[PDB]
Amino acid sequence: KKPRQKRTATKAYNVTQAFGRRGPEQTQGNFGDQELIRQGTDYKHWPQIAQFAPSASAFFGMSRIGMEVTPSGTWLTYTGAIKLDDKDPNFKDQVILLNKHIDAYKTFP
Amino acid sequence: PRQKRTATKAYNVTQAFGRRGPEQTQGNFGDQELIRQGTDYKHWPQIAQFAPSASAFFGMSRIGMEVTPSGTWLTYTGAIKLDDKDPNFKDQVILLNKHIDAYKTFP
Ligand SMILES: Nc1nc2c(ncn2[C@@H]2O[C@H](COP(=O)(O)O)[C@@H](O)[C@H]2O)c(=O)[nH]1
Ligand SMILES: Nc1nc2c(ncn2[C@@H]2O[C@H](COP(=O)(O)O)[C@@H](O)[C@H]2O)c(=O)[nH]1
Ligand SMILES: [Cl-]
Ligand SMILES: [Cl-]
Ligand SMILES: [Cl-]
Ligand SMILES: [K+]
Ligand SMILES: [K+]
Ligand SMILES: [K+]
Ligand SMILES: [K+]
Ligand SMILES: [K+]
Repeated sequence: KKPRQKRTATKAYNVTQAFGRRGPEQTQGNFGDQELIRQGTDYKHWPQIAQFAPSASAFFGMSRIGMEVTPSGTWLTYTGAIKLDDKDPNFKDQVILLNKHIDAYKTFP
Repeated sequence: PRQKRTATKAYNVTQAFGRRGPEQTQGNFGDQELIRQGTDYKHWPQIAQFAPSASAFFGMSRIGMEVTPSGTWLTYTGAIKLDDKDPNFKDQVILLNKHIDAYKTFP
């Protein structure tokens, strides 16, 4: 299997198979409701979320990058913020869609 | 949008993503040569090897939303573990460390 950062989740190799379970810890992802976790890029509204992911150039250009070492190895750390356009005609739906998936695991039944 | 921009010799890292610096939403990555070249940089493929796919970006990161006087911001934090079994591991560690906070050494 490809290095983690190059994995593409789909129904056949889903979000928790490729990127681990959702949770509150620093090395855990917190994004994705039950539908997105199970479907990955097969998720119907996936393109509306992917529009906000950065290109390789923007990931290294916009982010604060670091290099940390832990008992498990060497990690490339990254942090940043992407400004949405609150004048985009779909701004209201984009906010609803992102929030729907942000910390969705906290209310899984 | 800014997150889909591609920096090149004609539209460099500073023009596309702002000057490097120490602040929280300020990019700190790139020596003068990478800032000048962007994706045209001699070792750009070795750097792009660490950039996440859209799926890994939303799968690995801690995503949030912050609404302030400047707008609505999608925040992100995470860490990508290097594979110490990758034959390029030594070069990857040296290359990343070279460009992290390189701006501190020049105007
Ligand atoms: N750091 C950062 N600045 C941004 C982003 N989007 C827009 N800006 C800033 O927003 C300001 C207003 O310009 P505009 O948004 O109309 O292009 C600019 O000075 C620009 O740098 C973003 O995602 N990140
Ligand atoms: N959160 C996180 N865990 C990772 C990453 N790469 C590997 N791991 C985890 O690190 C452990 C060691 O696996 P290895 O990749 O060294 O065979 C496993 O628990 C694996 O899931 C990564 O980029 N992020
Ligand atoms: Cl561009
Ligand atoms: Cl190269
Ligand atoms: Cl060098
Ligand atoms: K989970
Ligand atoms: K790119
Ligand atoms: K460290
Ligand atoms: K939408
Ligand atoms: K993808």
